[PDB]
Amino acid sequence: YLSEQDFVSVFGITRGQFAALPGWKQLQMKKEKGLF
Repeated sequence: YLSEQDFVSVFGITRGQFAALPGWKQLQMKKEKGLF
């Protein structure tokens, strides 16, 4: 619910590194910005 760049600003990572991180850590971060 935030542009891939705005995401990087809020997430503190890159689109590249995120796509490399485990699918769980990915979904975890998405949900964490929400409420887990």
